[PDB]
Amino acid sequence: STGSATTTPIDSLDDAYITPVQIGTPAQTLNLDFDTGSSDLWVFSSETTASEVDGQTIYTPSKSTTAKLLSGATWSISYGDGSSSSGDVYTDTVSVGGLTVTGQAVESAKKVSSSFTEDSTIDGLLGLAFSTLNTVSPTQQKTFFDNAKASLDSPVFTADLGYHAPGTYNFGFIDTTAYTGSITYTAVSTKQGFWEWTSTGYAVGSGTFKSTSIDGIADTGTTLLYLPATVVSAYWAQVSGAKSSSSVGGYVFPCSATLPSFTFGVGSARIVIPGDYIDFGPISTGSSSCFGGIQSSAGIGINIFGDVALKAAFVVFNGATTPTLGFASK
Repeated sequence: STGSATTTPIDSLDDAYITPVQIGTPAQTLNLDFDTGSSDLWVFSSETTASEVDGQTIYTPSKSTTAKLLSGATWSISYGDGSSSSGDVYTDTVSVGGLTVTGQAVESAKKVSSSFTEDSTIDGLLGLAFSTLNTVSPTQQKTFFDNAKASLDSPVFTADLGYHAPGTYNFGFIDTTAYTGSITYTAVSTKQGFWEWTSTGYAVGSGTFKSTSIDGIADTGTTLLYLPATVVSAYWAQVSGAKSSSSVGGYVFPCSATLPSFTFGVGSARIVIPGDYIDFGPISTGSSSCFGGIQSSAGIGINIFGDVALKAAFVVFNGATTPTLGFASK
């Protein structure tokens, strides 16, 4: 089997991407944030505290002939941006782009933090990290990908995120028309539950490539690219007027500045992030000061190849017995 679904930016900055997911019988379509940095599929629902629901589409398990309550099960998650959600657990039929999993754990939110409430466009998350990070208790549940794996033509999914445009999540096959050149594959560590890998270095604009190991995770659920402070300083030093602002919370630059590209290494291959991708617009409405798309990971505890990086590539998440990541230009 395979599946193919279009993923769409939630706003003009590519702050996140949403993908329609069919849940239950008859289908209830919710727009979920596919997150390769977490492992819970959770949704706004008929059970979510009413005051915490503001425009999202909710899952109503009582209207689904295939929903089943997982007795006694609870879940609770906290994300790196400090947002959180929690509730109880159903299993139901879940389809993504034509690919159907029966008995998928669908985590129903009883509570969500304000950032979720305030974001009307995201109806929940669908985690695609390794199932070891799933927060369901007393018994951890498997991700959509993990449940689908054995059925897939090939045990893979691919992320083809768009720059200010829609893109594609495919399951079970590699679309050889979706990228230029070849895919370079690189080893993954699952020790922390993430798609963790080691980049082979970076370049700033037309500068020479610096060979250096950068451990990090491929995370579709993070907006920006977070790298060591040394690397990030090297980049912004090449932008006239750029500075790190503690009040704003990161590197900012004159909106009229021309940004250099940023290259990261995948083995002996190179992915180039165009300068434009690194502009996340005014720090506040009407400002001539803009927020940078490359920021320091210092304080996060991990480097994160988020959407700014991933959208410059066609990315293969290879869930074979020994997992790997593949990157191609496109």
